[PDB]
Amino acid sequence: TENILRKSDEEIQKEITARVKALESMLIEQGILTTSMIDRMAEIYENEVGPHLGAKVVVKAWTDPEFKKRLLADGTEACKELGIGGLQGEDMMWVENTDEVHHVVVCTLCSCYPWPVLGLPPNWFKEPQYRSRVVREPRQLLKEEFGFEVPPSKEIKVWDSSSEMRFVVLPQRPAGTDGWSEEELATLVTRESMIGVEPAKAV
Amino acid sequence: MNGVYDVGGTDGLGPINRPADEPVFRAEWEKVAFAMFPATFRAGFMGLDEFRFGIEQMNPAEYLESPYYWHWIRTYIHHGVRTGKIDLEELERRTQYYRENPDAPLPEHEQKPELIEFVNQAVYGGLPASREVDRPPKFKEGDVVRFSTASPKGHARRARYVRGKTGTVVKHHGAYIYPDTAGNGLGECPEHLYTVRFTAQELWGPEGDPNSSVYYDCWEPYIELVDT
Repeated sequence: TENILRKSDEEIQKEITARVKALESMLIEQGILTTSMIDRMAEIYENEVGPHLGAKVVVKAWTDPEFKKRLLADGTEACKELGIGGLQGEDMMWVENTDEVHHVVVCTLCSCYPWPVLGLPPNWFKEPQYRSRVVREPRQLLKEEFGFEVPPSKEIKVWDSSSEMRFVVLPQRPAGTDGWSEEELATLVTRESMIGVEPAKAV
Repeated sequence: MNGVYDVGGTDGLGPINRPADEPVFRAEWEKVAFAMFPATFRAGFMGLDEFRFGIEQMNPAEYLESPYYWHWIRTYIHHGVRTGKIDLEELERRTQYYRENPDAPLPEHEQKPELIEFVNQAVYGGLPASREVDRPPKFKEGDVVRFSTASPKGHARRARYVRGKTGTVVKHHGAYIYPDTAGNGLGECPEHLYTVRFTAQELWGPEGDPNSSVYYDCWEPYIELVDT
C-alpha cells in the first residue's frame, strides 16, 4: 500500500545491504559465522528442501491407505518413513481435506511454516495481509485472492500454528486420476495445495 | 505483548501481494540474514522464543512494510546488544563503511567444519521443542475451555483474537517449551500443549463465517476448564 513516508525500494535495499554486511563482518570476526556456513544453509533451501518433498508424502497417502492412516496419526513419524523431517518440522500434524471440510494453514503470530516438507515459505504467507485476514474471512480470501470458491455449506477449518506443531494440508486427490503413478500424481500436488489456499491441480 | 505483529483479525492491511513466482532469496543479503539464524543460535544470542520476542519489539511501522529477513537482522542486533556480544557503536561505524564501500571485503577468517556440521545436524535432525514433564495433562479431548485474558508485557503466544474466548480441546500433543518463560529468558519450563477449536461466531461475533472454525494451540496455563 502507498505510504508517503516510505523511501524507494532501491534506497531501502541499499541501506539494508550495508547494515547486513556490517553485522556479518562482526559475526565473522567473532568466529561464529563463516562464508561456507552461509553458502551451505542457502544451498540446502534453494536446491534440497522444497515442496517436492511434501508432494511425495501426499502421493503416498493418496495411494497407500495404511500410510495415510499413519500420516494422520503422527505426521512426524510418518514422514520419517520417507526420510523427510527436520528443522521447523519436528512436530507435524497433517489434516485431510474432504467433501465436507477444507483446511487452510496460517501463522498469524509470525511466519512459522513446515520447512521439511514445503521448504521456506513464499513471502505472501509471511506477510500481514494473508495472516490478518485468513482467520477472519477465510472463504472470501480464498475466492478473491486465489480464485478458489469454497461452498458456504462446506466448513473451512483455519489452523493457526501458534506452537511448534506444524500443520500441513493433505489435499483431496483430483478426480480422473485412477491408477496414476506416484510420479504422475505428484505433478498435481502444489505448495499451495498443502497450505490449503488452493486444491490440488485438476485434470 | 500486545504488539501490532499479532495481526490475526486485524482489518485494513490491504490486498495480498503475491507474484506468480519468486526466488527463495531475492537478494544476497537475504541469504546472509537467513544463515545468521543458526549462527547466532549456536553462539547463544538467543533461543527460538527469544528470537521471536526480538522481532515483536520492532517499530511497528518498520515491521509492517520492511522485507521479512530484515526482521531477523533486527532481532540479531537486539540480542547481540542484550547479551553484550554486539557493540552498537562499532556496528554503526561499519554500516557507514559498507555504505560508502559496498564492495569492500569481509574480514579474513578461517572456515570451520564444526559450523557445517551444526548446520547439517540442525536441518536434518531438527531442534525438537518436545519435553517430558512430571505432571499429567490437565485437559483432554472434548473439554470445553476458556482462553486466559492475561496480557503479559513480555513474550507469549496469546493472540488477542482468542483471549477470553471459549473453545473445545481437539488434541493433547504432550509437553513443549513454554514461550512465556523461554521467550523472556526464564527457561524452558515445559507445559502440556493442546489444540483448541473456536467457532468463527465465538471469535468474531455475527460478522463471523457461519461455517468456519479456527484451531489454535494453547499451552496448559493459557486455558481453564469450562466443561469436562
